[PDB]
Amino acid sequence: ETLWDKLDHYYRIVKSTLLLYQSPTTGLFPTKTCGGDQKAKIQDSLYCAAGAWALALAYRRIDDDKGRTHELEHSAIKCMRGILYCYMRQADKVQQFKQDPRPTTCLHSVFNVHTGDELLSYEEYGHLQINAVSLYLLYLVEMISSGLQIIYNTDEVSFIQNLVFCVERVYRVPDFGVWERGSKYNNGSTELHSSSVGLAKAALEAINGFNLFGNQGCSWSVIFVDLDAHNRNRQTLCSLLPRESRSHNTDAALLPCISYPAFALDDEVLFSQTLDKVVRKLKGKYGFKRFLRDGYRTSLEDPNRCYYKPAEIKLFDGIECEFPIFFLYMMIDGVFRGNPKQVQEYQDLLTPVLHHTTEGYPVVPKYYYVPADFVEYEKNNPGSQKRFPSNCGRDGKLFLWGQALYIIAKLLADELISPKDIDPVQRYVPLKDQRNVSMRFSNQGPLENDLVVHVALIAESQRLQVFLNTYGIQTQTPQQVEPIQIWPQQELVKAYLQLGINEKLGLSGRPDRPIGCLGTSKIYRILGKTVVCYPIIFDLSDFYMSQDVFLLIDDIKNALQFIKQYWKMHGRPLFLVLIREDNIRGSRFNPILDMLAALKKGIIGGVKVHVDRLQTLISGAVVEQLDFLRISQPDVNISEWKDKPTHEILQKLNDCSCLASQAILLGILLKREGPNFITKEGTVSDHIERVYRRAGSQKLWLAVRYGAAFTQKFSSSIAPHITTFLVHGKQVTLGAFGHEEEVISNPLSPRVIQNIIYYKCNTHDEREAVIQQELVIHIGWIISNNPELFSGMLKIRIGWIIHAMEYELQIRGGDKPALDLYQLSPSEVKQLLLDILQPQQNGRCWLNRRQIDGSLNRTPTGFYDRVWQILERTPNGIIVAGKHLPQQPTLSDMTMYEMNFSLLVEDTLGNIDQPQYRQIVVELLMVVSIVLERNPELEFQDKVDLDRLVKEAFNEFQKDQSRLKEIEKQDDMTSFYNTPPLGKRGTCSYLTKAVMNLLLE
Amino acid sequence: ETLWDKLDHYYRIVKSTLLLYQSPTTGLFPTKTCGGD
Amino acid sequence: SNSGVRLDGYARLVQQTILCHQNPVTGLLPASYDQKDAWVRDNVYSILAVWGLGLAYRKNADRDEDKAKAYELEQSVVKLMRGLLHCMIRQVDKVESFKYSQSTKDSLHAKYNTKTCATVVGDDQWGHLQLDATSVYLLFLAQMTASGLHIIHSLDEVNFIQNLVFYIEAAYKTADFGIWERGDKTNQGISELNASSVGMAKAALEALDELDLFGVKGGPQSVIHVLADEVQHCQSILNSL
Repeated sequence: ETLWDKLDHYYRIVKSTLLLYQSPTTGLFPTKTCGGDQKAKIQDSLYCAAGAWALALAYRRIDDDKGRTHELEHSAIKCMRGILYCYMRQADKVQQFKQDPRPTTCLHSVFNVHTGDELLSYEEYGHLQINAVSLYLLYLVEMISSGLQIIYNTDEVSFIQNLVFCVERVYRVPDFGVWERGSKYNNGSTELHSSSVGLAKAALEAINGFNLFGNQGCSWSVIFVDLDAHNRNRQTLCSLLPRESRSHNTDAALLPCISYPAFALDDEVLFSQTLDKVVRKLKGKYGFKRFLRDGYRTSLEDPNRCYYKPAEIKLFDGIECEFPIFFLYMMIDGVFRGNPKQVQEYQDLLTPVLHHTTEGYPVVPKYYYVPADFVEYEKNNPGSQKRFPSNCGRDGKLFLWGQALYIIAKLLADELISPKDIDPVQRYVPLKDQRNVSMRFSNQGPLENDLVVHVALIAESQRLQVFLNTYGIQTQTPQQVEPIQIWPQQELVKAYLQLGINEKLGLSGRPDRPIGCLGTSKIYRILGKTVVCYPIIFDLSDFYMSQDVFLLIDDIKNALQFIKQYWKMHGRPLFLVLIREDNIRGSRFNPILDMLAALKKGIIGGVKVHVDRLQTLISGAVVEQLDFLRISQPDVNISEWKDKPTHEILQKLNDCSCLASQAILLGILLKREGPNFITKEGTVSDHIERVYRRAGSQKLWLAVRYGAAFTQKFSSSIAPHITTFLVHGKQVTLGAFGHEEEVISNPLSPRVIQNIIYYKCNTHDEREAVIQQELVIHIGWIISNNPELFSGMLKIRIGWIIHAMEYELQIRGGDKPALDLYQLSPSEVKQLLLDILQPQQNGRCWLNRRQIDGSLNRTPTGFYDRVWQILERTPNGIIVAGKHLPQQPTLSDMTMYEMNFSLLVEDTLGNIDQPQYRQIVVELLMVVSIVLERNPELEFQDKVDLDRLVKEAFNEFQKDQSRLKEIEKQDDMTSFYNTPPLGKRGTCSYLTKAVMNLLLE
Repeated sequence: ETLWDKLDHYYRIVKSTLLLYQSPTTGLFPTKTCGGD
Repeated sequence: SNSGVRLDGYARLVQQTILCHQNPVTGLLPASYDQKDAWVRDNVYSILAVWGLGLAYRKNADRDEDKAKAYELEQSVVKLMRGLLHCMIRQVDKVESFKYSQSTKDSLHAKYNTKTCATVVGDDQWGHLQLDATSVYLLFLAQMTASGLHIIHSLDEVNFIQNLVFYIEAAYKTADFGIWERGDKTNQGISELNASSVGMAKAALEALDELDLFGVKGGPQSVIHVLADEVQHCQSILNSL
């Protein structure tokens, strides 16, 4: 039998199964093959089109094809044109979502297939889904690279640009998930999904630097991408790779994100452990279940409640459905990985479960269900009973996605094609080939990091450069580089904003956002003129920490590490450094000399750096091109001077020279009269900015902080820090110690958080805004470079940290009055923050250590499993400080590693006023957990009262001191706090005595 | 031992064996290494 | 654009004027008229037009055709440059002899030949002593290699250039025939010092202070080392006369 017979068999299979139900009006396949359903999905039709394209490519190998490939190619093109037309029908939603990402403005994903219009409201489906758009873009670029023609005019290029800009911000907004249910509770909440972000990373990587018209194109067929978004996407993936979601330990949806459709996880070992875990935990006799405890279209369900009631999911376990389609995906992964043994075993497994038509055509049903007779018997022994086929397994109903994947699996299995043909963009590469790939691996090899970066020395003024030359320092004035130009970062921002404008539809282009160091590290050419920019850390900033040399040295070292670790583009990066004359300012001129001498030496903290003349470096280097533009103490107090008249405050402001008095008088004038008032020097805002800049020049930290609080200006980096804190798994609350606090559980827009923090600031204090900014940026930097330092802490509260550090400073002061924190330079505040955040050692009072640990809300490792296992072996429950935690709901709603149990136990434990009391409690809980797990014979008879135990332990400790040192009964247990938990007579001994006294009775 | 040692050994072998007898006037190696052929 | 028209016209004029007698393989242009000779000074000076034209093309190329034009102009320049270098590197014995003592008999020939780069005259039929030609040659060599063309390939050429530096470093106390090859004012030529040669050599020695011949991808031994006292002596001699 020649190839003609098998190819004709595949043709008749496709005609009888896939192409039979195509809609000629639109070209989109429907979700249901019977009953005249008007609902159509995006994934199914795209998969069918991909299968048809694969079959056409397979049949292309015959010169006498008789036009069969013609029909398949035009069917794929018609499907692509229909889906693009439907996407481009909705234009307002794209623009709205580009500015304010919300479910209301999300692009619709379900629409009537007869006329390409929406048929259902967004209040019943959500409609927010990005994996579909990413997969559509990936398949479209794949088909263009194959040799097909998909786009006609320039407007579609602008639409693709706007879609790329739209999907660049996927790493923050939560998604409803591939299964549309999202959380396992199915209550109406959105959670982050690793599969969507992985698909987005793959699509952004593929779309970079590609001609869209195919064979022909000069300057209007390219796509521009930002490396910063790609870096954030890869960071989010690497952080969230082990667990798909906070509420899902594992899911079956991970396979497509980490197999043929994506091919994104280039780490082998974590790929191996992930595949092993998913296979071990999701394997079934009839296929792969969606996830554990999945109540998805099972026997017990009823069609009257969209959202599941609490504790029903517990009853829903054990009766999960089986989807044999994933056997096909594993077959595909095996056949690309060159492991025939998996091919044979999986084909043998899928052989009996497959069904036949009247003519014997293969059938793959959707899901498998158990009859109502075996509802309880299957629970005792998993898999003894035999399930029953679904409705789409006998006749009249099919699953187009299923037969498409089946036929593509058979086409790959029978060797009629090769892996290269079906993947023309080399998405998958072997371990021996990953040597000189772009945007994935460096030229030095995967397990190597020895990059050399270039630096350019440019001065500002002739006086500064001659002064540096007198000491042997070589630097060049900006007037000697006339062929080259140096421009700030806002020029590139406005240039990028100019791009992506269309008049017929109405598009705002790329939003005005800051450009990262990686983007500015390149060299640009506009209007034929070379433009080079320096990092944002160098420009003038109103804030105060930019005036400290140690801050700049640490920041530039961090930037050098960042450029070293996250650079993969061909060619050495370019770094620009500018020295200012006011920086030397007399005595502080030594550290810059040391830093520049180290820079001239060649190595900066283990990083190799090369320095030479700028024109030499720019010559012989690749320059990025932008051709779009051508085509297109105080003596004044608040209370005493509050009631003074306006003329008196004006004259006092005029005749006073103290900075603090001037600032406070300006504040009184602003709060009483307003910002529009006119004073001796012009407007009130003008005086505020002028005195603020004067204080910044003179470096009065209290004055600059007060002026910055007046200016109501905020740093443009809070959002990355809050997003990274959320993605790590920690919690951050904004507020003041002893006052109201706001908890943030999901990412929010900058406007809302700014309004909340400014309202709190107006309520309580004056300089806490800038202090919180400084602490949050320092916390972000210390957690970014030293993540292990924050082990054990989950809720990061700025007020408790500032109180703890103030207490530590007061302790250090001793007899000397405690130094005010508002007058401290950034150097000592970062030093003291690192000191208090240290793991801490002995020598100091244990009460202070317990105070610091409790203020940080530190928890011991493995505490959460310990309290859960206590609860499993606590028939009644635990009451702490008036809070009740019944065992039935927590055992019937949650599981071992679920984070909701963590938040509930933390909420229960957070009512303790004294944090030292809290750490006494947590130590007692650790002790009781240990002593219980070491002996299973002894069990509790009723609920334990931790207050009772701690009080009797205090009584025993008091009796011990009374007998030993002859100390009378003293109120408060600070003496118990001072005693270390371990030693000759530690707190652990008293707690254990508590445990035995409670168990024995 | 890193690649530097092996590559330096190859460099010294080449310098002592191959490039030693190169003729700078033409860049062409001779057929004999002795006797001034 | 107008600039394109002007550059095309200038290229046409240069092609019709000087490039028509480029004499490939050797790369030495004839020294005008029906003389069948190649004077080093004229060959060095006749490349500045092509050089400036190519640099004008390079910055505004942005197209395959203009990229190719700049490429071919630079390759013609390096051809002519290597053609000059070969004739001297063929004559290391004379420079070695001149390195000790000063005499006209042990001096480089001033008029090199056409194809096969041979000698045309003996040592008693012409004035074979012109420090200005070698100095200005090395000056343009330094300027071109600072621009970014690779001219030097083998490391032995570095040693030859270092030897030539010592060959020309004694120009402040060595009498020469002169730029006009006519000796002093009257004939029956007697060697006599002139300010032009010393002034030409001072900048040539200054240019090669640290300028490496291997570009940005050089090594530990890629820079020509020069002293400083000879430059001051040349400056003093020039100022005096």
